[PDB]
Amino acid sequence: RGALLLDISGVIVDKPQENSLFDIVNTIRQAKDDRNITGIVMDLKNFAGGDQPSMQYIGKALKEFRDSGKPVYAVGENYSQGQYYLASFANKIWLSPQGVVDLHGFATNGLYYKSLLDKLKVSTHVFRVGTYKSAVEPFIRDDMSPAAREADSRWIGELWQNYLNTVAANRQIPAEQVFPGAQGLLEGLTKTGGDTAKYALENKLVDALASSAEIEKALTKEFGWSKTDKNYRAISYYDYALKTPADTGDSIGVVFANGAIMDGEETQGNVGGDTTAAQIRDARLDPKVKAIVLRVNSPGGSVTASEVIRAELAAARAAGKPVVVSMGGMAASGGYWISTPANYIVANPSTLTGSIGIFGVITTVENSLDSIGVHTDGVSTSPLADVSITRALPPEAQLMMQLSIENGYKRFITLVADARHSTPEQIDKIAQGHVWTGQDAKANGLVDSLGDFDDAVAKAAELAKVKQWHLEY
Amino acid sequence: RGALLLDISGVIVDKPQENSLFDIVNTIRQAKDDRNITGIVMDLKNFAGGDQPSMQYIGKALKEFRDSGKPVYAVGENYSQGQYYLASFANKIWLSPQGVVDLHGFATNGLYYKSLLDKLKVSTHVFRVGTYKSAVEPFIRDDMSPAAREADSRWIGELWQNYLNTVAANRQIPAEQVFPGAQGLLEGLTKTGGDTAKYALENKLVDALASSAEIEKALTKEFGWSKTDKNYRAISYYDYALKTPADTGDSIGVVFANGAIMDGEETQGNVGGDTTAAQIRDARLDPKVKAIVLRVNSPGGSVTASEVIRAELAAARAAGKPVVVSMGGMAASGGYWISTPANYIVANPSTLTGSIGIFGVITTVENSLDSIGVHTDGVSTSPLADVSITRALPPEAQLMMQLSIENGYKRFITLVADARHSTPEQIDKIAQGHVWTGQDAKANGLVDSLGDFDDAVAKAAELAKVKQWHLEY
Amino acid sequence: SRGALLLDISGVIVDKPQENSLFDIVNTIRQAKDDRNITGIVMDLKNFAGGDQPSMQYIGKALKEFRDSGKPVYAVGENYSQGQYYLASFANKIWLSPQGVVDLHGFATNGLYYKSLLDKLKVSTHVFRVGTYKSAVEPFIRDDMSPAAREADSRWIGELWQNYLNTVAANRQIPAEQVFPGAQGLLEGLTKTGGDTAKYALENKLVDALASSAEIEKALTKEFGWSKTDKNYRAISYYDYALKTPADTGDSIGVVFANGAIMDGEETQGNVGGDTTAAQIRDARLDPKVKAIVLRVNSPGGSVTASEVIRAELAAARAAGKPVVVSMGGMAASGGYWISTPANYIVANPSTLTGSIGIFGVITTVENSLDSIGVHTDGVSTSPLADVSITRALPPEAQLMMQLSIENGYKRFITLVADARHSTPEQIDKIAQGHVWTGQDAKANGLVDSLGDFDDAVAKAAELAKVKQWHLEYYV
Amino acid sequence: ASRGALLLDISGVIVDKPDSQENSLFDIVNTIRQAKDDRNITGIVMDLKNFAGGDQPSMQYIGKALKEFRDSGKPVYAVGENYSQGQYYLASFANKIWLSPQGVVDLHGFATNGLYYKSLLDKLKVSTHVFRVGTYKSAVEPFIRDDMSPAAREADSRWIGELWQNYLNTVAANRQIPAEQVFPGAQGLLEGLTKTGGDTAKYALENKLVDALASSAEIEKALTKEFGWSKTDKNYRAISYYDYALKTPADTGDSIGVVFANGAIMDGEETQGNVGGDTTAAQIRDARLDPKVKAIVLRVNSPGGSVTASEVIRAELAAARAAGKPVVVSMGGMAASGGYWISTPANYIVANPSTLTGSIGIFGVITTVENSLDSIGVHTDGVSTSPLADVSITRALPPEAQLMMQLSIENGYKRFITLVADARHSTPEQIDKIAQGHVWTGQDAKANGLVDSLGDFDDAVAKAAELAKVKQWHLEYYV
Repeated sequence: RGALLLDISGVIVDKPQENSLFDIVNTIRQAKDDRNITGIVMDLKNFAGGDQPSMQYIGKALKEFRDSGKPVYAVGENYSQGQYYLASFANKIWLSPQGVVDLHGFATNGLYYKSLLDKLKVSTHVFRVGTYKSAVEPFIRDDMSPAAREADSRWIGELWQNYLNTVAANRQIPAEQVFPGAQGLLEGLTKTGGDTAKYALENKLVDALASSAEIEKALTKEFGWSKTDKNYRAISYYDYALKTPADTGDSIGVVFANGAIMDGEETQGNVGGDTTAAQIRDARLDPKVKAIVLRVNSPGGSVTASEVIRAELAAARAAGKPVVVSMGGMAASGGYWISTPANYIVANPSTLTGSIGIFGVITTVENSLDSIGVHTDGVSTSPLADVSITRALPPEAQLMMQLSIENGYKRFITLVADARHSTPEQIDKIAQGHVWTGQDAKANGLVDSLGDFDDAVAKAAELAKVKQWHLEY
Repeated sequence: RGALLLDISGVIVDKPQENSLFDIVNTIRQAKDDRNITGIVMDLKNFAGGDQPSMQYIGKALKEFRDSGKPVYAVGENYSQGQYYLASFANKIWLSPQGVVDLHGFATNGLYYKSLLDKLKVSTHVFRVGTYKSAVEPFIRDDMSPAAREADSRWIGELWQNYLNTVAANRQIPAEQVFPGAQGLLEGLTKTGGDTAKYALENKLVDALASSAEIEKALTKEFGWSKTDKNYRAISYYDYALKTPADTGDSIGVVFANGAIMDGEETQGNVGGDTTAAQIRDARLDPKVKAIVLRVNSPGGSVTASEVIRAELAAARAAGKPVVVSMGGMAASGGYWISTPANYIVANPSTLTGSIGIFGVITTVENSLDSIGVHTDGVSTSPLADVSITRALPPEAQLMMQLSIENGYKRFITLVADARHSTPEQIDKIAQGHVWTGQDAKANGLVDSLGDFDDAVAKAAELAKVKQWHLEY
Repeated sequence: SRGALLLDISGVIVDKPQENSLFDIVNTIRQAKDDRNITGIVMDLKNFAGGDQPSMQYIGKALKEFRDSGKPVYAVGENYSQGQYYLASFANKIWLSPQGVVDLHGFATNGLYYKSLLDKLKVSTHVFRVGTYKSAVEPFIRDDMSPAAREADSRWIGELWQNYLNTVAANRQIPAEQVFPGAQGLLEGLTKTGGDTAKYALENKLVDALASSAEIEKALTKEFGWSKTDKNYRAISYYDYALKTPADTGDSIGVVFANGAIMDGEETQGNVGGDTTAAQIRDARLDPKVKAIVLRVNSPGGSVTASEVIRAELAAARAAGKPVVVSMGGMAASGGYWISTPANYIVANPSTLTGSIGIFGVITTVENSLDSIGVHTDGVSTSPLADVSITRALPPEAQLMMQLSIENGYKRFITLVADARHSTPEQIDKIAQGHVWTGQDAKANGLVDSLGDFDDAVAKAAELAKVKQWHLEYYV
Repeated sequence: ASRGALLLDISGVIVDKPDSQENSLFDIVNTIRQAKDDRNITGIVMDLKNFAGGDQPSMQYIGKALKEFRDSGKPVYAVGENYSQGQYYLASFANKIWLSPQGVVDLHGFATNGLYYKSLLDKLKVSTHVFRVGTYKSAVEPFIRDDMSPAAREADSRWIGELWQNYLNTVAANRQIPAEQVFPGAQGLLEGLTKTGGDTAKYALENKLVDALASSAEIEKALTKEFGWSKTDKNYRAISYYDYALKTPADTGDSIGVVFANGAIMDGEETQGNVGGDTTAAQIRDARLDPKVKAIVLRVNSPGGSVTASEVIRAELAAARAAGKPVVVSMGGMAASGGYWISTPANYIVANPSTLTGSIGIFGVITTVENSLDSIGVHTDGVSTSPLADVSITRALPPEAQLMMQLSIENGYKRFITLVADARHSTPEQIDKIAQGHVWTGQDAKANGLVDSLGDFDDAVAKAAELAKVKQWHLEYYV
């Protein structure tokens, strides 16, 4: 008596343009066992993307829906790379007959400013431990270090490979048939008069080529026709009431770490150090919550906010509440730090994690100002009080910042050593600010298992018991 | 009883300071057969203009009203070139004794930036098919191309000519007496000591000089005087109750393509593919709607958005509903595209149409940033992925856009040749970007007849049957 | 009830609307004059930003009429700006702080001149003008003022300053050169006191007594007595003091304000709208009740077309048999004189700034500024007259049309003034050429009928008709 | 149970008067005093993580309440991950300070930092005019030097040296360790941290800056042992300062009026977060005329401002004194220049040893841009009845007008040192030897007669009551 129409608009996120990963996944799953829904339509024309892990996860639920025997259809005029990824999960893909399958690969590109700085006479002070902690490089050079390019080439090549393999599996062709490279996609388009849909069909990226309204045909064939709507029977994700789970009364707390780790209360699309700790603390203190899932998708951020979060989490574990980390997309640097006290860590193969390293920057403009004839002066009871963007950074402060940074790396490899049943010398080998795919992190001991949020929740329940429901924060 | 006061303020647009072309026409027409209305008075002081075809279509309703032997008067301190066109349609034109009828001709003005972009070190990539697709020119030249100036002179000459011929006819004086050229007008104004008013009266642009108050007297003699309003007997267009036509059970549905063609939905004062497609779809499916008139005033836009709109309109035709295009100011590039599936296209001779061609522009600033000491680095899994505003556009990427354009052309000239009972080689001979007046377009087979909305509507009712009303979208 | 009227004017004085009604202050003072419960005036000008000299003199007239009835008028302040003191000087008695200043320093005009900047930016500047004294144009075309412009500006400014000094000298009853002795004298006089400005003021009679804000509070309570309720000497502020609503006769004189620069549309900002004002003029034209019109002008000018629009209605009212009297206050120059043309009678303050019979237009273009950064314009036209844009060179054809337009406007202007003033275009020319005139010169050369103020306009307006009036102010 | 800790989870800055984030110095001190005698408050916990500082005199005043609190046998605990310098000052008054196992107590000293731009103005062709009396009236140097003068350096060194030394001696006393172990200078700190491998918490704990190292969860276990557990609130039994009903005092009908001069002194009515001559004057005025008001305390925290606003206020205060109501000034933070001027008329001036005051001196600055304009080809012209009227930013400042300002500065300087000399039983010639714009700590002020005694608000209120009579309450003119 309907299709579920996944006309997703905007983007996939962990916690709200913005769509909840879990709501999609849960909605699909509900639809699977819903007698009123007979199949799924993907309309991805206002879908800007998501991270690879999260889109894999929707890939999974889509596949479960397929296996119960209700069909899943993919229909657009064109497909963006991000869009095609999600659409490769359908039984049948329709693309328009002049439309495109836009596959190009991944690129990582960042701006560097040493020259501008020097030109502007800025004084730049870098404090760091990590050969591969490369977010610092924009201040100190014109380009990437060989080190940085090794680390990046590795994870880029890997995520892209995963893309290709996941799409290959899904379309039952070999990977370089999905994307043979620029030289081949170009030859292949040449044997096709530059027909992009025609290449897309002879190489099996796509199933049939069809107008919007002769698609409207095949769709009313399948799911029927409504006259109340004058369009094939169906209902949008945005409309379909995702039913509210039964209260067991005995739950698993789900805490989010979405975005960058800042110091205050939560503002923006950022992790507020103090907010998260409060949520974790609420979990620990509530006798109904029996285990915690820290769901992490964070580039990293403030060290001290990281430690505030970690220490609440440790507390929960020490109070005999098990802690399991679901990394989705990124759990890096401070994102790993916060993950460190977990009983178990699980990552997607395409998750970016690691980047166990540390850094601070300090810029001052004393020469900048000098050159246009501005100057500072004052009286200080200590050089340590003369630390402001308009004053040279004093040596005394330089030396203890270095020292503080060093201590920080130590604290970091030490937490990881203790948490991962390892030694500091061993952690140092897989640290140095090096970023790792989920897969690399599993190989080197940083993460316990490859999987997704389902695996995280299952393991949480395992470490206690029974018949659970989820308290989201 | 009273006068109709056409105190138009703002602009004339197809569909909403803004005033509905159609509401004006039909109000005049209603007032023609209203015993209560005894003449029209046009006061165009706050009116900033409309395009030539629209104001001509207002002219038409004025002539009809006039022909019922009710009088039409234009009063004012001065007339701008736009204001004067419209008033020239009146039986009698009052000009203030030191006022001016400001005829100066038509021009076209654009900025060109090749040298600026070169100085700023901007890399500019132009992808095109069409010698006469000139809007791309500001990025790659300092003046206009030979080509451009021929296409642009053709239509501009024609339109101005159409202006003069309309005004001459309306004033019963030769076109060269309405506008003698810069030199003649100097001569004529010299003979007058710079009394532009006396020039207007002696060359018959105008029928009487008089102040606001003397004008009052003569309009109150003509329409009587309202003890109650303390002014001559008259109602304002804005307060005049335009009857809402009766509901027969047979409709011609009017859909408006007004503005630039965008991918989203109805935005700003643009056209949204999806909204317009949906309107067309509503009409196509509603059994009351017997034919469709796509009203078009569009410079063009997004190819894909054009296609979403074409398909629907072609769907409607296939389903038995006659489709008629009313071109009303502009219908060019995407404006033509969306018109293509029509059974019948009618244009004003003054419409601007055609411009069958295609272009994309990319600018990258890699050298721009380089000279200020700012640089970019990354890793990519394919040169195809490495495409953004701060990086050099990879050859591989260039080749792919070239093709995508060389091939949207093919798409374009194929549509036109199918809809106009012609061939690809033939259409090329008159496409290649070149914009055409409605009259050149009729002459080369792009447009079926020269007329206006009336004529459009007429053809629609004829290609079905009977006793219509209009449904608007 | 029983106490001072407290003139704690905060802000500017203006014809219309921080903003205060000229007419409201005067009429209020006037009512305080015959109000038995008001026994005096106290002026507290500390938050007073100023008014045009004619206005403050008008206010002064009303303060004198008040003094003359036997009620005292006192001025109090820590200091007096030049503006404040002018009004303060009309008091019986002026109290100043023991360390305060009377800040008298003269009048000055000052403007920016850009010729070189425009040259350096490669801007093209096109000035069309008839009037050797029409100086608004000079910024675009000199790096300084012209000798001519300087003569006109010197005459009027030297004159208004003289008038300031004579009013105040008379108000204080000491010679003008004692009111302000020039800078050398001021410096010398002030050195003698060791730089005490308050003692300079007391000794040179600009001020009557020295006092702190509390001893002043003592002196005023000893005069108006004390209000156990308001915890102050008995008074009521201008802002709280209730203005009796004039009764209506049934025979009004309409009052219309042309206050500000003259623009084309509806009234906006604090500016005149051609159409708005004319509508009001037309409105009184057709109210049977309204028997004459005073046009109250305070305007540097504006759009020529909008001036005409106001002038034509004004003329129409007159042809309708209503007399029209212009009342100039501060300025009524250029457009603002033009709108005065059709009156049976024009009255100015001696310090009014009027005249400026002249005309101009200015066109800047940037084709060379843009050529230098590598921008250009190009296109097609059915006639050079259609290529007139900020970004394009001004075409010779348009250039000629403009020169003819401005000459034609000048002849328009000097011709309306000829017919209105009983003179000839060649006579008017001799006293036009864009020259600004004090009300005083406007009087000697014919542009104005008499020297006076709003009272005189209104009285004349009633004189050309009948008996007993009241005002309809078209503060619409 | 229903007994708990007071939580001084202060957020923002401490100010004399909150100005519609800002907490009232007086509400804080008064709540702690109430809490002291409240059987329902069993201790205090300072959580000072979102506390942004307050001036030294004001924060000491809070310390004194804190101490009275402690001296009645209730504990006072300070907790946090870190301590900024301003936070540690207050933290230090606690019986016991917790810090996170890797946190920092961030001590670094006091510094003054200003911009000097004589070279910019010369580049930009600007014309600077400086009119002054006072060698140490230094706020004028940025326009004319590219660095501070030796005079300015001597003066600012004397006072910043002094206030820091006070920071140290207070915090030292509070902790019971020598002053040079609260902060052994930068070398000392570097040496300490080298020993410690860069561990800021070990350094703090070993040198006794702090008592325990703990995470928040641990600190909580501790505070709930000490105050009990609210099963109700799910936390250690406590109430936040922001929720504690500060009782309003029983009304007498014999009152001491409190007037706040808080901020820079401007000529209008009260604007911004500034003092307006007229509003303060008027509040002084009500107090003069209320028979209920028996004395006035002027609470001053001001670097100064407008000469003529200052005088307006001074005059009203004089009036109050002379009408028979004593005037006592409590300076807290600054009361300098105009801040001193307005204080002059008082019976008694009390100041914190760390108050900044003095700065008897005077200055005006005129900058003109006629040559800046001239060089982008912009110019000014006009006509004038006298060069005195020819004074704006785009014109050269005429010699005549210069002579007049120079004369005006010289005069207002005499007015100043005379005001002071009459007020403080001295002479102009004597006051000159300690004016010349020289700013002075409350302590140096005492030494030279500008101030009657070192102390705080309590000491001003007391002195005011003592200048008339009896039992009393305060009217605070606020809003």
